[PDB]
Amino acid sequence: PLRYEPNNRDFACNIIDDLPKLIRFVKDSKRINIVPYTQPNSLWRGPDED
Amino acid sequence: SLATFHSSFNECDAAINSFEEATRIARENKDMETLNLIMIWIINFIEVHPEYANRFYITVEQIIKYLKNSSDVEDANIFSNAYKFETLLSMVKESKTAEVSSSLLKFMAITLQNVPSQNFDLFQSLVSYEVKFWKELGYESISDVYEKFLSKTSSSSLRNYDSSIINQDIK
Repeated sequence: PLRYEPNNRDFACNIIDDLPKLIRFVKDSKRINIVPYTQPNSLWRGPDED
Repeated sequence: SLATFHSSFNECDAAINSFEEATRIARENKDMETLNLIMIWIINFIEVHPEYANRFYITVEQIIKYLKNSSDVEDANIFSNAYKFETLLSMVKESKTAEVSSSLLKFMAITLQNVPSQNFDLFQSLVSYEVKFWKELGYESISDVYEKFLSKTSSSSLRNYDSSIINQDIK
Protein backbone atom coordinates (compact mmCIF):
# COMPACT_ATOMS: atom_id res chain seq x y z
CA PRO A 1 0.00 0.00 0.00
CA LEU A 2 1.31 3.41 -1.00
CA ARG A 3 0.88 6.33 1.40
CA TYR A 4 1.14 9.55 -0.62
CA GLU A 5 0.44 12.21 1.97
CA PRO A 6 -0.10 15.79 0.72
CA ASN A 7 3.10 17.82 0.96
CA ASN A 8 3.52 21.52 0.21
CA ARG A 9 6.87 20.84 -1.46
CA ASP A 10 5.04 18.58 -3.94
CA PHE A 11 3.48 20.77 -6.63
CA ALA A 12 3.08 17.80 -9.00
CA CYS A 13 -0.64 18.22 -9.48
CA ASN A 14 -2.59 15.52 -11.32
CA ILE A 15 -4.76 16.25 -14.34
CA ILE A 16 -5.86 12.74 -15.37
CA ASP A 17 -8.40 12.77 -12.54
CA ASP A 18 -9.84 16.06 -13.81
CA LEU A 19 -10.20 14.61 -17.30
CA PRO A 20 -13.41 12.57 -17.56
CA LYS A 21 -12.94 8.82 -17.44
CA LEU A 22 -13.07 6.85 -20.68
CA ILE A 23 -15.71 4.27 -21.59
CA ARG A 24 -16.02 1.09 -23.65
CA PHE A 25 -18.11 -0.11 -26.59
CA VAL A 26 -19.43 -3.64 -26.17
CA LYS A 27 -22.21 -4.94 -28.41
CA ASP A 28 -24.62 -7.58 -27.17
CA SER A 29 -27.02 -9.61 -29.31
CA LYS A 30 -29.83 -7.06 -29.06
CA ARG A 31 -27.86 -3.87 -29.74
CA ILE A 32 -24.61 -2.01 -29.20
CA ASN A 33 -24.34 -0.88 -25.59
CA ILE A 34 -22.19 1.61 -23.72
CA VAL A 35 -20.38 0.72 -20.49
CA PRO A 36 -17.84 2.55 -18.30
CA TYR A 37 -14.25 1.63 -19.04
CA THR A 38 -12.54 -0.82 -16.69
CA GLN A 39 -8.92 -1.87 -16.97
CA PRO A 40 -8.51 -5.54 -17.98
CA ASN A 41 -6.84 -6.27 -14.64
CA SER A 42 -8.94 -3.74 -12.71
CA LEU A 43 -11.52 -6.30 -11.59
CA TRP A 44 -9.07 -7.89 -9.14
CA ARG A 45 -7.25 -4.60 -8.49
CA GLY A 46 -10.17 -2.20 -8.12
CA PRO A 47 -10.77 -0.40 -4.83
CA ASP A 48 -12.73 -2.83 -2.69
CA GLU A 49 -16.13 -1.82 -1.40
CA ASP A 50 -14.93 -3.74 1.66
CA SER B 1 -27.62 42.54 -39.98
CA LEU B 2 -27.39 46.29 -39.41
CA ALA B 3 -26.37 45.49 -35.84
CA THR B 4 -23.67 43.18 -37.19
CA PHE B 5 -22.55 45.91 -39.56
CA HIS B 6 -22.10 48.40 -36.73
CA SER B 7 -20.21 45.83 -34.68
CA SER B 8 -18.10 45.30 -37.78
CA PHE B 9 -16.88 48.91 -37.57
CA ASN B 10 -16.40 48.78 -33.77
CA GLU B 11 -19.33 51.17 -33.33
CA CYS B 12 -20.54 48.89 -30.54
CA ASP B 13 -22.75 51.40 -28.73
CA ALA B 14 -24.75 52.24 -31.85
CA ALA B 15 -25.06 48.50 -32.46
CA ILE B 16 -26.51 48.17 -28.97
CA ASN B 17 -29.39 50.54 -29.70
CA SER B 18 -29.98 48.76 -33.01
CA PHE B 19 -30.38 45.43 -31.24
CA GLU B 20 -32.93 46.45 -28.59
CA GLU B 21 -35.70 47.30 -31.04
CA ALA B 22 -35.11 43.92 -32.67
CA THR B 23 -36.31 42.28 -29.46
CA ARG B 24 -39.55 44.28 -29.47
CA ILE B 25 -40.25 43.39 -33.08
CA ALA B 26 -39.75 39.70 -32.39
CA ARG B 27 -42.42 39.80 -29.68
CA GLU B 28 -45.05 41.31 -31.97
CA ASN B 29 -44.51 38.61 -34.59
CA LYS B 30 -45.17 36.19 -31.70
CA ASP B 31 -43.05 33.51 -33.38
CA MET B 32 -40.88 31.28 -31.22
CA GLU B 33 -38.24 30.21 -33.74
CA THR B 34 -36.88 33.72 -34.28
CA LEU B 35 -36.25 34.19 -30.55
CA ASN B 36 -33.64 31.45 -30.70
CA LEU B 37 -31.96 33.35 -33.52
CA ILE B 38 -32.02 36.64 -31.61
CA MET B 39 -30.69 35.01 -28.45
CA ILE B 40 -27.86 33.24 -30.27
CA TRP B 41 -26.75 36.57 -31.72
CA ILE B 42 -26.54 38.10 -28.24
CA ILE B 43 -23.66 36.08 -26.89
CA ASN B 44 -21.92 35.97 -30.26
CA PHE B 45 -21.81 39.74 -29.96
CA ILE B 46 -20.78 39.58 -26.31
CA GLU B 47 -18.15 36.98 -27.14
CA VAL B 48 -16.41 39.59 -29.28
CA HIS B 49 -17.01 42.41 -26.77
CA PRO B 50 -17.23 40.92 -23.26
CA GLU B 51 -17.04 44.42 -21.78
CA TYR B 52 -20.70 44.99 -22.71
CA ALA B 53 -22.22 42.15 -20.66
CA ASN B 54 -23.71 44.42 -18.01
CA ARG B 55 -25.46 46.62 -20.57
CA PHE B 56 -27.73 43.93 -21.99
CA TYR B 57 -31.14 43.39 -20.43
CA ILE B 58 -30.39 39.66 -20.07
CA THR B 59 -27.31 38.31 -18.33
CA VAL B 60 -25.27 35.70 -20.17
CA GLU B 61 -25.95 33.01 -17.57
CA GLN B 62 -29.71 33.34 -18.09
CA ILE B 63 -29.35 32.38 -21.75
CA ILE B 64 -27.24 29.30 -21.03
CA LYS B 65 -29.75 28.04 -18.48
CA TYR B 66 -32.52 28.76 -20.99
CA LEU B 67 -30.93 27.18 -24.05
CA LYS B 68 -29.68 24.08 -22.24
CA ASN B 69 -33.30 23.06 -21.55
CA SER B 70 -34.72 24.66 -24.69
CA SER B 71 -36.15 21.44 -26.17
CA ASP B 72 -35.19 17.93 -27.26
CA VAL B 73 -35.96 18.33 -30.98
CA GLU B 74 -35.82 20.95 -33.75
CA ASP B 75 -32.58 22.41 -32.36
CA ALA B 76 -29.72 20.57 -34.10
CA ASN B 77 -27.12 23.30 -33.72
CA ILE B 78 -28.48 25.26 -30.77
CA PHE B 79 -27.06 22.94 -28.11
CA SER B 80 -23.73 23.01 -29.91
CA ASN B 81 -23.89 26.79 -29.66
CA ALA B 82 -25.19 26.62 -26.10
CA TYR B 83 -22.35 24.69 -24.51
CA LYS B 84 -19.49 26.56 -26.17
CA PHE B 85 -20.70 29.74 -24.48
CA GLU B 86 -20.66 27.93 -21.14
CA THR B 87 -17.13 26.71 -21.84
CA LEU B 88 -15.93 30.24 -22.56
CA LEU B 89 -17.63 31.56 -19.45
CA SER B 90 -16.32 28.66 -17.37
CA MET B 91 -12.76 29.37 -18.49
CA VAL B 92 -13.05 33.10 -17.78
CA LYS B 93 -14.64 32.37 -14.40
CA GLU B 94 -11.47 30.30 -13.71
CA SER B 95 -13.60 27.37 -12.60
CA LYS B 96 -12.02 24.08 -11.56
CA THR B 97 -10.47 22.23 -14.48
CA ALA B 98 -12.73 19.22 -13.94
CA GLU B 99 -15.84 21.22 -14.81
CA VAL B 100 -14.20 23.05 -17.71
CA SER B 101 -13.06 19.76 -19.23
CA SER B 102 -16.57 18.36 -18.88
CA SER B 103 -18.22 21.44 -20.37
CA LEU B 104 -15.87 21.46 -23.36
CA LEU B 105 -16.45 17.72 -23.62
CA LYS B 106 -20.18 18.28 -24.10
CA PHE B 107 -19.62 20.87 -26.81
CA MET B 108 -16.97 18.75 -28.51
CA ALA B 109 -19.16 15.65 -28.60
CA ILE B 110 -22.21 17.47 -29.93
CA THR B 111 -20.33 19.42 -32.60
CA LEU B 112 -18.49 16.45 -34.07
CA GLN B 113 -21.55 14.20 -33.91
CA ASN B 114 -23.26 16.15 -36.68
CA VAL B 115 -21.52 17.30 -39.86
CA PRO B 116 -18.52 19.45 -38.88
CA SER B 117 -17.51 20.36 -42.42
CA GLN B 118 -20.86 22.00 -43.10
CA ASN B 119 -20.83 23.94 -39.80
CA PHE B 120 -17.48 25.50 -40.59
CA ASP B 121 -17.91 28.39 -38.15
CA LEU B 122 -18.41 26.32 -35.00
CA PHE B 123 -15.73 23.81 -35.96
CA GLN B 124 -13.18 26.62 -36.12
CA SER B 125 -14.41 27.93 -32.78
CA LEU B 126 -13.91 24.48 -31.25
CA VAL B 127 -10.31 24.50 -32.43
CA SER B 128 -9.69 27.97 -31.02
CA TYR B 129 -11.10 27.04 -27.61
CA GLU B 130 -9.32 23.69 -27.46
CA VAL B 131 -6.01 25.22 -28.53
CA LYS B 132 -6.49 27.97 -25.95
CA PHE B 133 -7.63 25.48 -23.31
CA TRP B 134 -4.69 23.11 -23.64
CA LYS B 135 -2.21 25.97 -24.02
CA GLU B 136 -3.34 27.27 -20.63
CA LEU B 137 -2.64 23.84 -19.18
CA GLY B 138 0.86 24.02 -20.65
CA TYR B 139 0.76 21.07 -23.06
CA GLU B 140 1.82 22.61 -26.37
CA SER B 141 2.13 19.10 -27.80
CA ILE B 142 -1.66 18.78 -27.75
CA SER B 143 -2.06 22.37 -28.91
CA ASP B 144 0.35 21.72 -31.77
CA VAL B 145 -1.93 19.03 -33.21
CA TYR B 146 -5.05 21.17 -33.06
CA GLU B 147 -3.51 24.41 -34.32
CA LYS B 148 -2.88 22.74 -37.69
CA PHE B 149 -6.68 22.67 -38.02
CA LEU B 150 -7.15 26.33 -37.12
CA SER B 151 -8.00 28.32 -40.23
CA LYS B 152 -6.10 31.53 -40.86
CA THR B 153 -7.53 34.63 -42.55
CA SER B 154 -10.98 33.05 -42.22
CA SER B 155 -11.76 35.14 -39.11
CA SER B 156 -15.52 35.33 -38.42
CA SER B 157 -18.54 37.47 -39.10
CA LEU B 158 -19.46 40.66 -37.21
CA ARG B 159 -15.78 41.19 -36.27
CA ASN B 160 -14.28 43.66 -38.76
CA TYR B 161 -12.50 42.49 -41.90
CA ASP B 162 -8.81 43.22 -41.23
CA SER B 163 -8.87 41.52 -37.82
CA SER B 164 -7.07 38.53 -39.32
CA ILE B 165 -4.33 40.83 -40.62
CA ILE B 166 -4.00 42.42 -37.19
CA ASN B 167 -3.98 39.04 -35.43
CA GLN B 168 -1.25 37.75 -37.72
CA ASP B 169 0.74 40.93 -37.12
CA ILE B 170 0.62 40.55 -33.33
CA LYS B 171 2.25 37.13 -33.47
